[PDB]
Order: sequence, then C-alpha cells, then structure tokens
Amino acid sequence: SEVQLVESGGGLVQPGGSLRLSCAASGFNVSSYYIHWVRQAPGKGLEWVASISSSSGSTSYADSVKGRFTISADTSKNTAYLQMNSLRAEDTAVYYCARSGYYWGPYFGGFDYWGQGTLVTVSS
Amino acid sequence: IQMTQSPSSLSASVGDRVTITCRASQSVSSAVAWYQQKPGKAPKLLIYSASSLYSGVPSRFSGSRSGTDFTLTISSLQPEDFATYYCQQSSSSLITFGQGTKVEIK
Amino acid sequence: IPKDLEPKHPTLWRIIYYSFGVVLLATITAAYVAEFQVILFSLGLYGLAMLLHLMMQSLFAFLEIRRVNKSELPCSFKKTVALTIAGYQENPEYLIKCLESCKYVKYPKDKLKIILVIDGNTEDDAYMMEMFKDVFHGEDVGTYVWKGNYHTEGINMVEELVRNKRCVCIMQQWGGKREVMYTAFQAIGTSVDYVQVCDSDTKLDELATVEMVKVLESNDMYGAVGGDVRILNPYDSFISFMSSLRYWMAFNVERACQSYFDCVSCISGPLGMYRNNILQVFLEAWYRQKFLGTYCTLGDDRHLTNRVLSMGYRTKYTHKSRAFSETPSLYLRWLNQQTRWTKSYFREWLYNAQWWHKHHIWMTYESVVSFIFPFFITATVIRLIYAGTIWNVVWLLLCIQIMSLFKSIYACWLRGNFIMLLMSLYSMLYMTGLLPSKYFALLTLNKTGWGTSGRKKIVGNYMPILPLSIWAAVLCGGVGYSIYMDCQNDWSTPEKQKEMYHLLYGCVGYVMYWVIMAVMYWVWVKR
Ligand SMILES: O=c1ccn([C@@H]2O[C@H](COP(=O)(O)OP(=O)(O)O)[C@@H](O)[C@H]2O)c(=O)[nH]1
Ligand SMILES: [Mg+2]
Repeated sequence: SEVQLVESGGGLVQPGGSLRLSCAASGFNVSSYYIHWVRQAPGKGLEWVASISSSSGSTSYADSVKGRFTISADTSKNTAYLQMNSLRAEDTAVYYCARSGYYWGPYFGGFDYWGQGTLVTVSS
Repeated sequence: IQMTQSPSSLSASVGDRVTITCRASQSVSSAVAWYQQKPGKAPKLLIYSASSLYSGVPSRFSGSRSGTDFTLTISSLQPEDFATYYCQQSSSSLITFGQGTKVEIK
Repeated sequence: IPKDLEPKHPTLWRIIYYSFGVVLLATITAAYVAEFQVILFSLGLYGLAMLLHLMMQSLFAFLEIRRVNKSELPCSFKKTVALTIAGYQENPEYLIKCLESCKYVKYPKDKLKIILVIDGNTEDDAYMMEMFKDVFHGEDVGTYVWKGNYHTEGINMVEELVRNKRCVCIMQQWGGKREVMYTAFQAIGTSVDYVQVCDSDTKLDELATVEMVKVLESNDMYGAVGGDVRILNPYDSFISFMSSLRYWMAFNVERACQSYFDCVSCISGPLGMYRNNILQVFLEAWYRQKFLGTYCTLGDDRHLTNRVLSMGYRTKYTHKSRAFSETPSLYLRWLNQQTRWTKSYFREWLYNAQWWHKHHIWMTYESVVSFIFPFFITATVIRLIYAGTIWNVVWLLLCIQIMSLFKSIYACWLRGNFIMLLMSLYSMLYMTGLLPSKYFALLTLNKTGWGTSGRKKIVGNYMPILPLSIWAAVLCGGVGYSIYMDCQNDWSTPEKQKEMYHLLYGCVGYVMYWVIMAVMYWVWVKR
C-alpha cells in the first residue's frame, strides 16, 4: 500500500483557549513506528514540538511545550492526538505530522513520509 | 542541544558543487539527518544517519561526517534542486532542527 | 572502551592455582594407585567421594538460587536488546514457533531488534525468508539476499539494513554456523547494548529477556549470562527423556554452582546474552581461532564464553529465564551431538587452561576433576572386569547402580517432583555409548563437519558404530574371560557356597530393580 498521513483540527482559536489536532495514518500501524509533531511558524524554520511511541509509553516534549501540551495515540483508531492548552500568540504555525522508525544507537532513519500541514491561528 | 547551519544562504548556478555544513554541540549518541523543503511544500527526507541516503533520491546528494561537523554535498546543481535544506539532530527526549541554507539561482 | 580486567598480581595467583591443580591431580592419582595396589571398600570410598562432591555442588547451587530469588530490583526499560537467530535447514514448525516466541517477547518494541541469518542463498532457502516476512509483516522489516559472506557491494546494504531497521532478514552463502553468527555480530556494530543469541529451534518465554536484562544490569562486572533452556519434545523417544533429565540437572546444579562463584564455564547457545561492547571487542579474535586439536579452525558459544572469561568479565546464570529447544531422538544423532560437544570441550580445555587466575579456584577444580574423571572410571571398569571373578563384576555393576540411585534420590530431594527417579537409567547410556564416544572425539579432534544435518533431509552418518563395537567387544571379552576363570575355580567350600548364595541374591536384587525401573518408566510414559 501507500503510506499517507492526514492532519485535521486546525483553525482560529482565541488566546488562552484549548485546541485539538488529529493525525490519521494509512498504510501502516501507529504502534509500530514513531509519531512526531513539527511546527513551522510563518517566516521561520521547522521546530520540534512533541513525540510519542505507542505500545511503549515513551513521550517527549520541547522545553517550551512541557506543562502545556499533551500527546496521545489510538492504535484502534490509528490516530495521533495532540491537545494544546493555555494557547499564546507565538503558537501560530503550520503543524506537521511525521513518521519515523526507532532510535537504537547512533542510527535513526530520519523523518520519512512527511504529512501535510494544518494551520493554527491564535489571535484576538 | 545547539545546532548551527553555517551558510544560512547560498547562490550557485546550474552545475556548481554545493556544500552545506552543520555544527552540533554534541553528537555522541544522536543521529543527523538532512531534509529538503520547497516553498509551500512539506519537507522530504534526503540523508539519514549522516552517511546513508534515502531510496529514490538522485545519487548526487552525499553526506559526510567529520568530528562534530556534518556535511551535505551536491555535485551538480540541477534546475529542480533549488529549495531550503534543513539539518536535524535526532535523539530520545530531545530533537533539534536547523535553519536557513536556502539554495537560490544566481 | 571496556578495559581488559586482570588480577592485581600475576605469577602470584597463576602459580598458586597451577600448583593447586597439580597437587589435586597428584593426590587423586596417588589415592587411586594406593587403592589399586593395596573390592567393596574401595568402591565405597569412590562413592563417598562422589557423594561429597555432589553435596558441595548442591549446597552451592541452593545458596545461589536462594540469593537470586531473595534479591529483586525493578528494571528500567532503557537498554536495547538485539536477538540474533541463525537458520540452516530448520523445520517450518520449529522456525514458526521460534518466530512467534520472539515476536511475543514481553519487552518494549522500541528497545528490541530481531535479526535472522539464513545459511544459504539458493532457491531451497527462500521459504525461511518467506515465513520471516509473513510474521513481521506490520513492522519495519528489511530483507536481503547476499551473494556471499564477509570472507568471500552487499556489505554496505547489509550493514545499513541491520543498523537502520528493527526486523532484519539476511540470506548468505553457505559457511556454517560460524559465518552466520559472525555476519550478525559484525552487522550489529554499536546499535544495541545487549546481544542475545538464539537458535532457530528455540521457543523463548516472555520474561526470559526481562530477567536476563535484570541480572545483567545489577553489576557492571558481568559480561555474559545464560538461561535455563529446556526440551520442547521430551516424549519423542526414550533418549529425549534422558536428555531432558540431564539438561535439568546441568542447568540447575552445575550452572547454578558456577554462577555462585561467577565462573559459568559455558553459556547455552539457544539462551544466552552478552554485552555488545565486549562482543565487538573479541569478535575478530573469536572468528580467527585455531591451534585446537592441531590447526583446525573453531568457534562457537563455548568459545564465546571462554573469550568473555579471558577478558576478565564474569558470566552469570539466572533460573528465571526459560526456553525450550529440541534434542535428537535417534540414538546415532544423539551420539553425534555428544561427540561434537566433547570435541568442542576438549578443544576449549587447552585455551581455558590459562585465565584461571582471574575467576576463583572452583573453575580450576571443576576443570581438572572433569578432565580426569572419565579416564579413572574407564581404568576402574577395565580392572574390575579383568579381575576374573563373577563376584567382582556383580558388585561393580551393583555399585554403579547404587551410586546412580543415590544421585537420583538427592535430585528428587532438590527438585521436589519425584519424576527425577528415572535418571538412574543414565548409567546404561553413559557406560555403553558415551565413553567410547568421548574416546572417538578425543582421537579425531582434527576432523570437523558438524555431524548432524538440518531438519529437512534427515540423513545417516552411522560412523559412531565403530567405537560402540570396540567397547562392546572389549566388555564381552572381559566378561567371558572372567566367567571362564571363575567356572574353572574351586567350589564346594563353605566360603564359595556363601559367595554363590550372595551373588545369586545380588543378581536377583539387580534384576528386580531393573524391572521395577522399567515398569515405572512404562507406566509414566503410558499414563
Ligand atoms: O551448518 C550449520 C548447522 C547448524 N546451523 C544452525 O545453528 C543452530 C544450532 O544447530 P544444531 O541444532 O545442530 O545445534 P544443537 O542444538 O543440535 O546443539 C541451529 O539454528 C542450526 O540451524 C547453522 O547455521 N549451520
Ligand atoms: Mg537445538
């Protein structure tokens, strides 16, 4: 089959509110691979946000993401889920959902089969 | 923890060799990958593990490692090879991306 | 990176250990010649010596088991483990059982990497790759068909696939079990922290890997560890049951006692784990090994354990890791396996003669007693058979059976489930088919060829008949000479009358015990 990733849930949200994003995966299993969320601010570069590995409980966040955002996964629904709270103006970007293998030692394999982008607008 | 893409800008003609190098604070147990992103398009993986190349990409792209420096080289700059190149350090509980290094025609 | 461990002062432990070994050998030999030159009491003394050795071993094993059970520590799932499997011509059933067991290991999937190497790249080995692809369909699976080995390009592809993917399958040209293991170890590199080895006919318990990681994470001095591999087909034949009993005795007495002193001589191939750094350090030396039994090349799990001990890192053993492996049911296949094992042991004895000063003195004691036991047993049997009296032969057989019965009773005591009483029949296999096999293995160290083929085209190789025939002829000639001499002896005296009655009663008791054991085995195998 063909590996596909679709991002949904973007939109306009008032500052200080809550937002939900879903990453639906096709052609593979979420539990067998890593899922990461990458931010691309307008006029800036790619920035990592959070990552998770299903069937293992491993979870990671960035320094500015810890304590605010949460990431989960649903193997039955094969969908990654990102819940963002206490939103601020600097949180507007084009969120990306990426897939990868495992870390092992010094060999990773990179972020292959990148998904599309979803827009989040946090302004009053 | 800190990643620096040295050029941050490059202007080369078609056929000129292009070299982009990346500096990392530490690379003892972290892999380095090189991605290419076009304006408005999602990035695509080019080089993984800092030495191997992804299947399907042209063989022109080459990756090398020397100490804490990681180098990406393009032998011939094709007319469709003008985009923004991102250097990423991947590790558990910490992932850092690069910036800049957009190859443009001259 | 791993420093080569070494005692504080050589020429101060080496000399003492060598002198202790020489003194022990000289004392045992002197006692043997003293008994020989100046019938019931000598055999009794041998029996008490064996009994004391058994009590020492069992006490140390019990202490180690209690220490392992009492001590506990929660495990942090942060160490990567790589399971390496090799398959030559395995039966589809055993291969599929091993694959499912490896897949269903209760370990995190992001810390576990499975690699399989097929010894053959022709069209008759693609089925193993087919099953591997079918099993690990939903994972990051990568398969390659190499046209050669590391000692015959494809090297870069193999290394990239192994180090960048979770599930890997590689075919390679025929080079034996050494080539596949070397290829897997070389392709591992520094990706993982622990490398577990497994055969393609072994089913693994879910907690085996977890317990092995727990026991290897307690101290940094440990370099290797093994588990309690059992038999998944103990009812295929009579010899399978004996192999199961011997396996349990080995892995629950000898391995436990050696692990108490941290001197486990051999780590089981089906269930064994090693530290990655040390393994990569000694891999090249392990492959390039010779001068054992002339100049023939060697290398196996026993050599891996010997290298680990040589580098100074102690090897442990935990009973909470369980596995099931198949064993030959035919008599000749079992004999060939035993000859190969004894050849490997004899070759490794010379290499392990050194490195004794690094890990305790129990290793030296066990090595010397295991080296000198079969020769003394053979000499005693030959002398008692050639004595020329039915009396002496009868008590010889009776003492051999009484010692085995006492060992089996003590085994029942320590085991606690009473099926262990069947081990008393192992004497008829050790004294008729195993000693000539050991002699044949000693006489043909310069040869090789494994001996047993894969489980697809089961084959013959009836060579072990010659040692069996020689041993049977020697025994028959000895008994004939003894019976001739005793029939041409004096009788009708009260002493000879009492001797005749005593030997008749002894024969009656012997046959009663034999038929009791046969009935017990028949009932336990039918019901
Ligand atoms: O030339 C050979 C013979 C065997 N093996 C494999 O090595 C392991 C050990 O073989 P075997 O079962 O004969 O050893 P045993 O269990 O009998 O001691 C098995 O997975 C075999 O398929 C191999 O790779 N090459
Ligand atoms: Mg086996």
